[PDB]
Amino acid sequence: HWPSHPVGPLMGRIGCPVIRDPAGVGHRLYALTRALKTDLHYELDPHRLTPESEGFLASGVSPFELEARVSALVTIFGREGAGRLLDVSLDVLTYAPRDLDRAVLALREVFSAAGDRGYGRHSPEGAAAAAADRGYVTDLAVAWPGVLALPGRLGGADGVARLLARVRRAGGARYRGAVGRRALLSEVLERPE
RNA sequence: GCUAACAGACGUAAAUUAAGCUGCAAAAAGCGGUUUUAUUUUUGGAUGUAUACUAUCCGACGCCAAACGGCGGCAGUAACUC
Ligand SMILES: [Mg+2]
Repeated sequence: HWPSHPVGPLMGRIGCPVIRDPAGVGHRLYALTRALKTDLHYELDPHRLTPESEGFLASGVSPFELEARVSALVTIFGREGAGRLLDVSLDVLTYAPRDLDRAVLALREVFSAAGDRGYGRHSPEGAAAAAADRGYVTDLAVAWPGVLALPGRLGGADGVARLLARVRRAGGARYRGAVGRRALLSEVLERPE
């Protein structure tokens, strides 16, 4: 069902085709490659896939669901940002579009660089601040795919983890520069778990 | 005219974070005050709002004080009596 790169390099990364191989892995891989080819030039070779990519390949996801997922991923993030995000860690495709929308909106609320913890600068320069907030959240997602797993802790504990990082030295603007340069949120999320 | 009226529970409603503006003496940090926001918790009417809700009366429709509730006597006047 996949005359292409051999299964030997792919059986060591994906243990999903042991059970639901026939229509499942081949059609989902073909539809995902076509769904990213119809996007802005994404190849999606299967070698980069990690064993945590049981999602988007498990028996029960339709190819139409993958088509909606990639369309929602290039709708929630800009396709230049979505292409930069998908260059590293394709595990973002595992999330459902509604849950990914919820996590991105919660990240935009807590990490709002425009104003307060509330979504500052509601939509001339308010739209400019809102676009900067979308850029900041997509840059954090490019830097770390694990920030999309915030609702495992809570939608309201993103601020709690951010202050657990915040209490050491100074205020928010220094920390938006600091957290974008180093992954300080991973220890805070592990401390919350 | 809305946290409505009306009907009930009655000795009185507040709990946990977050952001902002801050302030005190001070060798590189602690505790606060105030405004806004988030989660709860905040009985029906009502997740309603004067074309809506409640109360009272008449009980469709058709034709000519809509609050309790009625709406007098005396003794005579019209070419035969009355
Ligand atoms: Mg009236």
